[PDB]
Amino acid sequence: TCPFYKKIPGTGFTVDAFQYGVVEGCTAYFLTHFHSDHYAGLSKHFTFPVYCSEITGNLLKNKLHVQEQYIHPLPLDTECIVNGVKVVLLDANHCPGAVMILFYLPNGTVILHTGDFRADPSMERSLLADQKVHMLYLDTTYCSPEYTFPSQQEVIRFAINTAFEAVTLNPHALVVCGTYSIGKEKVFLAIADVLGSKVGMSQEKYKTLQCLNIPEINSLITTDMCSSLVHLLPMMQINFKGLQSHLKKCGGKYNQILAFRPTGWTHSNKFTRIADVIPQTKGNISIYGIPYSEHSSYLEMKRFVQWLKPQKIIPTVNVGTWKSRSTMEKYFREWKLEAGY
Ligand code: NI
Repeated sequence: TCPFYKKIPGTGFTVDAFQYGVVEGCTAYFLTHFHSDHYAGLSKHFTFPVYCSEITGNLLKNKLHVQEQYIHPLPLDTECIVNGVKVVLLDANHCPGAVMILFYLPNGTVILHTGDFRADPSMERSLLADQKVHMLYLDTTYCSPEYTFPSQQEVIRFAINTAFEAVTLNPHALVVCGTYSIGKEKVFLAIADVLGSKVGMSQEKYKTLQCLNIPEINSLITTDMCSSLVHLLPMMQINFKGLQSHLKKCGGKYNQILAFRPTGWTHSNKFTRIADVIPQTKGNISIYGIPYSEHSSYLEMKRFVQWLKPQKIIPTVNVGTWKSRSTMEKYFREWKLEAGY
């Protein structure tokens, strides 16, 4: 049974609600992004209307085989009428194709559902500038002040400088980057660009990247592993055993691996600055955990909410424990008292 924080009142609509069977009263199912916790339940046998971005619709058709007649892509930043209700899709600054959804209810209420997002001051100059929001359905993944991490730009600067140094010292080093979902593609694209290489990967991952509308992608990636000195591997293989096993397969081309594991937040962010980050090393293998986040930091979240001044907030993450719920409610009241809304 579908929980309340996935239903949009006063509509026939649900958000990221595909794992509950046929939801009573649902005339259109929205999908904010192509991450498995959110699409859980979709397949080629789904027969209700799915509303989403163009890039999410390419993934639904090619990766999950949803039939074309049930896929309804909408452009971004454009007022659209769905089943008699005005909606707008906005870029979420999460993974490729990820959106927030603005719903303009028949009774005059305006609802924003953030999906998963990384808040940014640029969102203060989207179509959000123009009107009031009554209810905010908020991605609260990192809603606590202990959750600090650098800008994506600082993280990428570290990765490129680290990879370029290593390979210039040793032209026989291979660089490996872990992946398990879409998102964070700048990690492996920026490293391959500084090294003058395409990124090599499995047929299954190449297919996924081909659905993402990235400019000049055919110039940036390949399935010919022999031609590339940046390889992608499943995140589960990014360990000393997996990396040893990969280096064996490379036919004596390489004598060293430098690997990256993009994570979200980890508790080493409480102590160590990005610039001071060091790897774990065994022999000719070194692994860097880098804190590349596609969710808001606490401070980014706080800024966005204090600017938007919503009348009510409904969290969509960390909702399963009383302690998490109580913590989040306390921060929402602080933010409201501090800003005066
Ligand atoms: Ni996500």
